Amino acid sequence: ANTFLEEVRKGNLERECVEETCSYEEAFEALESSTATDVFWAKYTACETARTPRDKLAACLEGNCAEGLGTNYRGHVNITRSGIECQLWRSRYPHKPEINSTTHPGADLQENFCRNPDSSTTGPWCYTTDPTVRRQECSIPVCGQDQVTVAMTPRSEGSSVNLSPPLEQCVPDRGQQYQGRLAVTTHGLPCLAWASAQAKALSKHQDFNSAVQLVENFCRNPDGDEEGVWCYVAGKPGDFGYCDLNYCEEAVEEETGDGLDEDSDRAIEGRTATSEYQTFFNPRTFGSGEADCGLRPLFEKKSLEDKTERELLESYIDGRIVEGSDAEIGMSPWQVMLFRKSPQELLCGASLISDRWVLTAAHCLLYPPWDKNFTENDLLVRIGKHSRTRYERNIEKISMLEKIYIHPRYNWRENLDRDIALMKLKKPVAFSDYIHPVCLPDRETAASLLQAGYKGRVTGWGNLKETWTANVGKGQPSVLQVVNLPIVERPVCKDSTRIRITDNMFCAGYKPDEGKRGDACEGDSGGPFVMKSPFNNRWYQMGIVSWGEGCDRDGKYGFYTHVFRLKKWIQKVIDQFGE
Ligand SMILES: [Ca+2]
Ligand SMILES: [Ca+2]
Ligand SMILES: [Ca+2]
Ligand SMILES: [Ca+2]
Ligand SMILES: [Ca+2]
Ligand SMILES: [Ca+2]
Repeated sequence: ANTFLEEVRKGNLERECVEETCSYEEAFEALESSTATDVFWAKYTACETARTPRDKLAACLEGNCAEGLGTNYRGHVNITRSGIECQLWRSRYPHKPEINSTTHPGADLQENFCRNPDSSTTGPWCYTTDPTVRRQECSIPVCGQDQVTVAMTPRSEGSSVNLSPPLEQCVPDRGQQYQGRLAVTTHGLPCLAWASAQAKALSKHQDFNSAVQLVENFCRNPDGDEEGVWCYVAGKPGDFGYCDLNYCEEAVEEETGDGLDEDSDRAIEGRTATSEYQTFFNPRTFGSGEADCGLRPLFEKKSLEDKTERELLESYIDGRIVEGSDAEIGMSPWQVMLFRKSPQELLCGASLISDRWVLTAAHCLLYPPWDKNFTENDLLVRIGKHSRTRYERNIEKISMLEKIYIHPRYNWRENLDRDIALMKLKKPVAFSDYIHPVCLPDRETAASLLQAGYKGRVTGWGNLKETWTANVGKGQPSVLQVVNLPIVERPVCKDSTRIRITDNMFCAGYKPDEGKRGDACEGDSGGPFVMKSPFNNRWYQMGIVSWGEGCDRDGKYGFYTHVFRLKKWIQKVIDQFGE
């Protein structure tokens, strides 16, 4: 920066910049690259506190340690003060970082490592993967000293030495014959006695099993609910509440049929046996569309076989991966795009499972980290869509709703299991050949299909990836996505990620390859996992799209919430409107 004979000498970084005090033009010859000078000035903005010695400045530039407030950090440390795993700053889950290159580009926010662009006083910090914890300072070693920013106190798992373990075996029959003194709901609200007026009135009018033990006030399961035991409470009529227990991790897989012998070879097509749909709900209370659910009028009723229907056969050579293409119009009559009231913003997806009931993920209504809190007049639904940019009045309908029921056991803290939410249509949609509810299978039907070798059909518009993650380069495609996802068995599913595979979830997706990231993070928030049944000639919904692990880290599968256990729960809502 002086000694004009040194102006005959082209400036260097390590020379004029660190040790001397290089100008921006000196720094410029001293780095050439524009991004190099960008990072250079970001550091020097954060590294005036470490200008000298050269070790201080170099350690502040590199960022593999903590200097000053540590916003210059660029190391590998992905562990907070309390030890909660760091959230990737590209993934908006759990806590959506509005802080990126748009707000404070200098901090140069990395893949998963801690970052302090918004100048938190706690030192370098990272969004905690825990939804109950937004940020947290990390154990970032101080530049020039054997000191980390925070003493390492990881969140150790619960100690089993201080907890009294229950030695009761996990209750079968879904708590039908439970005898314990638990007379309060899952979260502690006490259940009324069955001798009370409302509980007795509900037992008299309902088809509650007599063999199921009807105790004074304890929550029971006389209707054969698969979600667990339950009870009614006083207040608004029809209120239902579970009473959580030591329920086993139960899946439809572990039941051995008494009619399907050991002859599993050469899958046999149904011999002129069209299944009579034994209706499970009453048409007066559940509404229309029950009997003829899940049939495309222009495809199955018109005898038109779609291109990718034959691709559901697992007998394909190695089951070659199917890429979702420009779908035919109206192949998904029950999918609904849930937009925000104003402005028109594609927020979530939902399933029109009946003529007056809509199933959507509870995440579409409440998630504390993203600050979403919805009322009745804050959302609109659009049913029968093919392209979002056009309102094709020729097919779709624009609707509002009138009531929404939140699943009581919605626990967003740990794993978003039981991601359940029901909605009632304010304006019933006139029947059409392009709109049709999808059937909800029973346990036996789902078990048969999983044992029938039919691959599922996953529908989505690609909003899942952009909602969960913020990668740039692949905007929203202009056509609907429909893919044939084979069912993944439980072992590879559990081994794929550290998130517990809860009792209400199963697997789906392709098997990933080395270097070739699959399409497991395609779809919409709150979407259904649809499958085809050659045994019933109809389509079924089995899973709800939950938070996918394929969006955060490479090579992950799809994990989705069980829905075939909802039937006994479903009645619990419709009697709230059938009284
Ligand atoms: Ca110089
Ligand atoms: Ca000089
Ligand atoms: Ca000069
Ligand atoms: Ca120079
Ligand atoms: Ca020099
Ligand atoms: Ca030197």
